[PDB]
Amino acid sequence: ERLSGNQAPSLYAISLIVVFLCLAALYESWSIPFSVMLVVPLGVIGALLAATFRGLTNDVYFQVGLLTTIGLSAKNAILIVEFAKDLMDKEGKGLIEATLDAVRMRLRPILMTSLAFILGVMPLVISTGAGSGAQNAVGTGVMGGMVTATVLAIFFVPVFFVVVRRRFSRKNEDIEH
Amino acid sequence: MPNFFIDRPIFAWVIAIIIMLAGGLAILKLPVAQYPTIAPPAVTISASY
Amino acid sequence: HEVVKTLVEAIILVFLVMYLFLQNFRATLIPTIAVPVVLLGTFAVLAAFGFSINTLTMFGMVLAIGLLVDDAIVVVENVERVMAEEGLPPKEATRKSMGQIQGALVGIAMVLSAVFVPMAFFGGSTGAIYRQFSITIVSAMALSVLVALILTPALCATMLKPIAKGDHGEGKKGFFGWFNRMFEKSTHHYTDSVGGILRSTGRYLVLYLIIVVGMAYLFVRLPSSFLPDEDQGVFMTMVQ
Ligand SMILES: CCCCCCCCCCCCO[C@@H]1O[C@H](CO)[C@@H](O[C@H]2O[C@H](CO)[C@@H](O)[C@H](O)[C@H]2O)[C@H](O)[C@H]1O
Ligand SMILES: CCCCCCCCCCCCO[C@@H]1O[C@H](CO)[C@@H](O[C@H]2O[C@H](CO)[C@@H](O)[C@H](O)[C@H]2O)[C@H](O)[C@H]1O
Ligand SMILES: CCCCCCCCCCCCO[C@@H]1O[C@H](CO)[C@@H](O[C@H]2O[C@H](CO)[C@@H](O)[C@H](O)[C@H]2O)[C@H](O)[C@H]1O
Ligand SMILES: CCCCCCCCCCCC
Ligand SMILES: CCCCCCCCCC
Ligand SMILES: CCCCCCCCCC
Repeated sequence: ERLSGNQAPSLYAISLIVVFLCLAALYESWSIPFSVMLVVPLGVIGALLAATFRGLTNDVYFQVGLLTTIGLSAKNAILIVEFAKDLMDKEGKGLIEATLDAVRMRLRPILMTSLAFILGVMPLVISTGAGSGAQNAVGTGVMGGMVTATVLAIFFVPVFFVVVRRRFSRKNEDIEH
Repeated sequence: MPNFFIDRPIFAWVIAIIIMLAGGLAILKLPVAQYPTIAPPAVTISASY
Repeated sequence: HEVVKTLVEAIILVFLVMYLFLQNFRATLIPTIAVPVVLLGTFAVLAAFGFSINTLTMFGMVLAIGLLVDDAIVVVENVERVMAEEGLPPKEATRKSMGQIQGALVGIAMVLSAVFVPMAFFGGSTGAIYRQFSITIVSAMALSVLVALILTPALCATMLKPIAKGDHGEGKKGFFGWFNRMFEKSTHHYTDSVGGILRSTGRYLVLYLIIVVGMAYLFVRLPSSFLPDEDQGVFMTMVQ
């Protein structure tokens, strides 16, 4: 190294913190960012399954694809709660009412992107020939991650939000203006 | 800008915090010295007879 | 060249998925144009920063496609929605639409840079590898936002078909009609479901916590390496 090693935790810890901070500013809230951060695991599980089931390894290619997968599931979660939060705030719509109207408005764009990207990386996962080692490594991580993140997030995000909204509010959950 | 942040105290905080930890991080990596390089560089030619 | 090729295939595959949902040539063409615009611009940014075209930057391009195409989809879809939720004409619909998401797109790019920048900071030999991805991907996202604020809206306002209030092609004859019909019902099925998960909830934190321990479980198991050995069509034999 040697010269020392294992910088991963530090840099991802700070990465985690900056993301929370950016989300705090985005929502003007210290608590709502969690209803987005909680989705991180949802893509990682899939990336881990595919890698393991395929005999792959935790390497550069696996790390970067995961960040990408986390990025997108973060982006989907952010737009969802951004829609739910606005409906409540701008319009009067109450918690549930808005969480469901948002998630429903968000389902399609989410599926369009997931399947476009999952299909897109298929060539990589299917790759043979020069550099297929790298190509396979990149593709299978992203494919696994995108699948779980996609299916899981569309259900878990609306949850994350109401649980978080309820745990850190005052009034309320009823329609209004 | 002030009016913007008067209604968005949290966003104001975020900028200040991000700036602070950027500086904390900077402090770990920054070299330490009495002075920076201030002497002008010299080259010496040495020969013997 | 093999990565360039999958890059092209990925764009073709994207176009076909876009078409499945947008069900129109000119609409599918919008996200399909955004991609090559951002990617090509990225090469320019790489040059301005003295990077080279290498395995890592090329894969950054590939991964960027997911981020890129998503910016475009989000913009175009939201207009398509607006237009079907009001019957606003295309030009008017994107204006309303852009004003609605424009701020989020920019905000999201910033939260995202927070997830990719940090790796530009690994130390040693290692660090130079991760850095290729950071800059490629972060740059691409930046350009993607620019493009989403400049080309995409312009393209949306001129190439999108007027949609009538309430129309969801649900009454189109052929595959689309059946697909359009299938998606709506499935959507309601989706909303219904979520509707029930919210009436409960404690059962799903349990699930989450399973997934999380599962995740952590698999992680500590998965061996770690750096870069794979490639068959490069050559090798040597030492004789001593
Ligand atoms: C805002 C959300 C962001 C979420 C980010 C979380 C995703 C990232 C998780 C994967 C990171 C890599 O995971 C970890 O990487 C380091 C190296 O970098 C590995 O460490 C091992 O491999 C490398 C290889 O040179 C060595 O530097 C290191 O000394 C060695 O022990 C760990 O064994 C591995 O567990
Ligand atoms: C829409 C998708 C956008 C993504 C596309 C990305 C493509 C990636 C290409 C990487 C490899 C190309 O590598 C590069 O190719 C060009 C031409 O093809 C070469 O350039 C050479 O060929 C052409 C002619 O054929 C001459 O104009 C040029 O003067 C000459 O130097 C470079 O010397 C080579 O280094
Ligand atoms: C080193 C310096 C550190 C600075 C780092 C910057 C932090 C990251 C910024 C992310 C925020 C997203 O981007 C910004 O967020 C604010 C936060 O409410 C949002 O603000 C949005 O809602 C408010 C009202 O509540 C509107 O007045 C505003 O016009 C609108 O844009 C915007 O969508 C967007 O302009
Ligand atoms: C009542 C005001 C609460 C504002 C909280 C600010 C938090 C500052 C954190 C400093 C972190 C270095
Ligand atoms: C980085 C530390 C930020 C802490 C913010 C806490 C805000 C609590 C106010 C309710
Ligand atoms: C990173 C720690 C963030 C703490 C946020 C606490 C939110 C309290 C809102 C009342």
